[PDB]
Amino acid sequence: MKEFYLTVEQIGDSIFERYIDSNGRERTREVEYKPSLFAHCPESQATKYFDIYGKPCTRKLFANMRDASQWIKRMEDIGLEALGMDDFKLAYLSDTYNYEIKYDHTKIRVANFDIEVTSPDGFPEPSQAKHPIDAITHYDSIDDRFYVFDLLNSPYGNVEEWSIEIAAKLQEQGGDEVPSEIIDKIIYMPFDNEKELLMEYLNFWQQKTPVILTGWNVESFDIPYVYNRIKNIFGESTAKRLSPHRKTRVKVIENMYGSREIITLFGISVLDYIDLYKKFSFTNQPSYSLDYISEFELNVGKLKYDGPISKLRESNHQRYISYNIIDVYRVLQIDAKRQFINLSLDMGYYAKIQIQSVFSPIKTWDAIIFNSLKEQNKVIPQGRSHPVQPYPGAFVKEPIPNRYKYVMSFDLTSLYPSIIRQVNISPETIAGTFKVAPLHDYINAVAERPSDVYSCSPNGMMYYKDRDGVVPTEITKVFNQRKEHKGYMLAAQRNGEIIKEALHNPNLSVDEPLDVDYRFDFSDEIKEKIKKLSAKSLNEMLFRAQRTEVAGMTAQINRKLLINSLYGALGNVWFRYYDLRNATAITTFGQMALQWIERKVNEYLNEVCGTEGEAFVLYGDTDSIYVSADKIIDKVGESKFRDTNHWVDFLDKFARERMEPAIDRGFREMCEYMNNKQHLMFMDREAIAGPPLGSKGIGGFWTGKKRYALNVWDMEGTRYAEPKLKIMGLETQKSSTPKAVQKALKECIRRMLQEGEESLQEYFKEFEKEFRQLNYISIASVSSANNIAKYDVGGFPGPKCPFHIRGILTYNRAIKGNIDAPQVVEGEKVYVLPLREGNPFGDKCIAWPSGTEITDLIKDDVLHWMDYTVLLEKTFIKPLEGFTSAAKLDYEKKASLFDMFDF
Ligand SMILES: Nc1nc2c(ncn2[C@@H]2O[C@H](COP(=O)(O)O)[C@@H](O)[C@H]2O)c(=O)[nH]1
Repeated sequence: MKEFYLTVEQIGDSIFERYIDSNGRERTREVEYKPSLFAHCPESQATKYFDIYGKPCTRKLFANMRDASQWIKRMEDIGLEALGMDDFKLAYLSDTYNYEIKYDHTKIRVANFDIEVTSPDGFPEPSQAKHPIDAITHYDSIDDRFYVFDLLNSPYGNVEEWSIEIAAKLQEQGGDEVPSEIIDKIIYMPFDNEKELLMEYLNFWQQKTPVILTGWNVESFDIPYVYNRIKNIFGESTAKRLSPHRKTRVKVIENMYGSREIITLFGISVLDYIDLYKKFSFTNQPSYSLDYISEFELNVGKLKYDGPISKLRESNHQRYISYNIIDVYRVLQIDAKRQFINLSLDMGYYAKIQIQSVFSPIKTWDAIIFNSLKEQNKVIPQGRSHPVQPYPGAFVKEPIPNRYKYVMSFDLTSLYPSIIRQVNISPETIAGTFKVAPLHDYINAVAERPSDVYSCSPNGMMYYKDRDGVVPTEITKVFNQRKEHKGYMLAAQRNGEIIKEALHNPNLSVDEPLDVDYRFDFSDEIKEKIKKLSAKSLNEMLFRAQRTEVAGMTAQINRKLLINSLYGALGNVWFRYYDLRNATAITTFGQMALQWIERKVNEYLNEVCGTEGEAFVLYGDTDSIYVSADKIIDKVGESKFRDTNHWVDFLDKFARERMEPAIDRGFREMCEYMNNKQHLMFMDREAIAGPPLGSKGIGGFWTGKKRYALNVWDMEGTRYAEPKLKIMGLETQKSSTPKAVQKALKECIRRMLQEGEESLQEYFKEFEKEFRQLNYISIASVSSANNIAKYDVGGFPGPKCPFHIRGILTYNRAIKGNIDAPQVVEGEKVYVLPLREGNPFGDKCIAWPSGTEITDLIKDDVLHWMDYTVLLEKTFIKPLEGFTSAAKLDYEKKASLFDMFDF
């Protein structure tokens, strides 16, 4: 096995790298890199090494690493361009792993942890670590074990040990429900005092120094804390030991925040899972609380409990510890069905960057490219700083607030990267410039066609249609690769079927599984020798096909990500290959392509229906368009259908048959008009929506930009049993709306889209009546005290006070007769409730810690003085009104003269 690295780091004039050797052993190296740089030489040179612009370069070998840093500084000062990879780590890696990679993973020490601390006020400061760490869970990927560090004695109450068996019991058995398979994994360890707890943990670390490091919110909390705490009581001199190279760097951040430090641990690759998820989930979420995610992601949730989180140890150490183990597991479980860490491995291993650098598109891509060129003796530019310049972005049509029964949408595949490829946009393919007319004129083909030999953008640009641009040819490769791997992933799957089937008519003695590539399909030759196999040789044979199917796809996905992040790096100033023009070129082209096809579509359609100027294109956003089908349907009469579904196929066919070919054919025009290099602008149908047929429902309706809801039957061809609801921007998600109301509005909406006014009305009446009898929490509002709590503290209020913060002060004011039981409110997430007129608390609203009940000393008073109507209105009716207005509907039946009569 050809080795591979784990981590790299530059300290002084040397590279420090933990890597696995030939026979899988974690070793440490200190190499004094002799980095080489470049400078432009006069034409009359015997050289290879030419930049992306052709100009010749000569190599400059440095001997000593900081010499090169000096050198660079120098050239710049003079005015001379200094070329090459200014980042040496990356230089090293290419230079040392000059081959495709092949990494293991079972040989990579991913440590996953979560620490816990107790505090009167729910949150301690990672910055100063005043409070003792009381619990630490550390799952080790290599050992596949959970190490638990438990603090028996604390000034916040000493406690009893913990029971593995009680942890095992069911909910009703006063048990914690920790899953069996995990139970014999746990390695509990209790401790008297903190000094020992830490001490030991420290030793555990140096003994099993981690490579990747995860957790949930580990980076912003867990890590900074562990770090400081130890520093505080044992001195930084020793805290540094967390670095396998004992080098460390603190760094402060800001915002409303201010002193939010982050410690970079030299030697290890922190990869907070909250980010890891944020970036690759492909699913936009409203909150990132570990509960909510593990709930949607895995259905289960978080260990439920009584009382505030600052009490749980003091009030139920058994569960306190149990919950830690649960948490760490959650993540483990998520990474299993999502493979995020692995993916990270793959990605970084491809590009040859520090793993964490995965988070940065800039670093990632810069590397790739550098490598590509590197093997063709070309030289990369040099990072030039540029000013931030507010260029145009995606196009979003302003919709007409109304109801739209039948609707269907289409998607531009990949867009930005496709555009790049179509126009052949590159820093070194820039041909010229041209007199540019108002964009509007271009999307109408009114403006006169620019260059007769250049690929252009509507902003005035023109690029050569000859030389293949560094960037487009680069993307292309990746885009080819995904096609390649998606291919494999699919082969080992349908090949996986072949094995699963021949296992029912198993065994024909004692044999050997075979040397077969699993990436491609089988061949009758091997399809036969297979029937002849045993349940021992097969099965094992299956594992191999099952594992290559996982690999192939984990690689395929990798590509998908690259492609998406690319525009984001071009649009970024630190990008070595940045250029505002290229940037504005892309975005404006997109901007046009859309409204151009918008025109084309309306054009085509109202001609096919024999109508005039009717605009079907209802809305558009970035890469998608939403057409109105209302007309088409009425044309062939609603009654001519005998089945909700029956229509869907019709629209579907119409799309793929009439529409799509028209679209592409009308898109070709544009390609010639701008006279680009290839066609690449493809759009395919995707959603199809409308009310159930017979149902007096409305299908969909829009409130405004990015604010709409639709009843969907078909999506990208795959049909639905029950209609699904694509809700967008309409606050059924906004974490601020009461959990009760969120389900309530969702229903109203469904009742609108599928049933119609009549249905909606009766519901409104129901939840309205029952509203009063519900649990307060579910109907309370939620916001976060952005700690601007300071900004006011006149002990009392003081103008410009947001309603939010208004209630907080009135809480703390009345909290005065504390008893310690009232959990102090500290700069983070709250509840808030109305409060009728003349209430004895003063002010006219209260708020308290999220996820906590309210201290009985006042709780009942509060409830008594709740302003239900005010509540109802601001939280439920107002957002509701918004919807009804747009859809021309009424949620309250007005006077029918037939009232007063008894039918
Ligand atoms: N081709 C190329 N090599 C670079 C660049 N910056 C640094 N290098 C160094 O050039 C040397 C290798 O060239 P090769 O061995 O492939 O002919 C290595 O020391 C490599 O790290 C760059 O922009 N292009």
